[PDB]
Amino acid sequence: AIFQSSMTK
Amino acid sequence: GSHSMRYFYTSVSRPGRGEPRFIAVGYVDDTQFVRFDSDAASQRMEPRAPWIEQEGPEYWDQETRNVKAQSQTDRVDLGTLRGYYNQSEDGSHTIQIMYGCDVGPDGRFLRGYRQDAYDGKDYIALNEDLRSWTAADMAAQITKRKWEAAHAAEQQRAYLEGRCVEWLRRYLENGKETLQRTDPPKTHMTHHPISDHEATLRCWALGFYPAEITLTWQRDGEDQTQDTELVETRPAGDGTFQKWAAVVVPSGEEQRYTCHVQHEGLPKPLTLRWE
Amino acid sequence: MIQRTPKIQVYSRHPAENGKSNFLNCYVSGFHPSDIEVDLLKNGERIEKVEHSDLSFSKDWSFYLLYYTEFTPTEKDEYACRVNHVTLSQPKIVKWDRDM
Repeated sequence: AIFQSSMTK
Repeated sequence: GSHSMRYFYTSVSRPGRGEPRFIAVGYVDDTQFVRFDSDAASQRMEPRAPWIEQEGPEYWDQETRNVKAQSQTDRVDLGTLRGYYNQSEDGSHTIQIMYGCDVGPDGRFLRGYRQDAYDGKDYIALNEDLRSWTAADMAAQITKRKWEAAHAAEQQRAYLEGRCVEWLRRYLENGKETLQRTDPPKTHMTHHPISDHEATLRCWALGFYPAEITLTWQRDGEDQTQDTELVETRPAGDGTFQKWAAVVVPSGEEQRYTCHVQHEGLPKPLTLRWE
Repeated sequence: MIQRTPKIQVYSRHPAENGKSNFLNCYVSGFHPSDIEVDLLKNGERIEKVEHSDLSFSKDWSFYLLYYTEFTPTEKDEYACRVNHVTLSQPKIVKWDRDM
């Protein structure tokens, strides 16, 4: 399903 | 043939109007199957298609958990970019994120991508190779240097080529009756006098799936791409799609103009013409 | 601060047929920012119960939305879509031309 490791910008 | 799973995230700051709105939607090719709405009451990833409902509670706990975390990150990101661009806390800005994977007939990883945008403009995208990023400007460059040092591309990759396709194959199988079918377009034609001297021919195409389709008009075997009206492909709303192409012709030539339908859902192209 | 006007299309799900229940559609797309007011109209007036699809966007980043409500055509009734966007000097009114 969805990605679980998006990092802050 | 080819298949894809795409997720779309939209966050919009709302100064004074409370915290930012976060909306998420999952698509398997032309079919939406899930969504999340920071404003709704559920506060759970919600199903948007029959075939996906069969996933059990732990699937939904996982998606809600991972989506909440994703919206928290985009919320801080929203205030971070405001700074990178020296904007005031007065306006509302937006962050859009889209990523997904493509597989071919054998369900083997084909292509993978991820791109982020700020206020409708490109911000940072993952390169075709899934190893480096492409920043749109100096603000995006700050994010890039950081993501390269934190090895962000590697985590994105392991997912695009791994779980992304794993889940796409499971989705393409659990919802075959919806996802793998190909609804051909039910054609038909209409004529509308414009004048005793001219008239309009509109080539229709309703209830087709996937959305991919091409309607083209021809002058005795010659295509005319510059005197023909054509609207954007649209959703009928029941899961299928529709589209029409028009042309304006003299009072005496409605047998010199042929419209051709082309959709993977039909063995042979159609060649409609008035009568 | 990129501002893009929406394309509006008003149409029915199924081929129009008097007495035969159907769905009225308003398909707005290509606009930005996300904000957007959309109403479906029944003889100048506004149809109360109108649902809409979930906010999504195309690859050029523009948003698109679908509004829809149940309705049964009648030779007499006039239906139309009313869209308002910061990109509009005023509300844009597209009337449903069934035949088309």
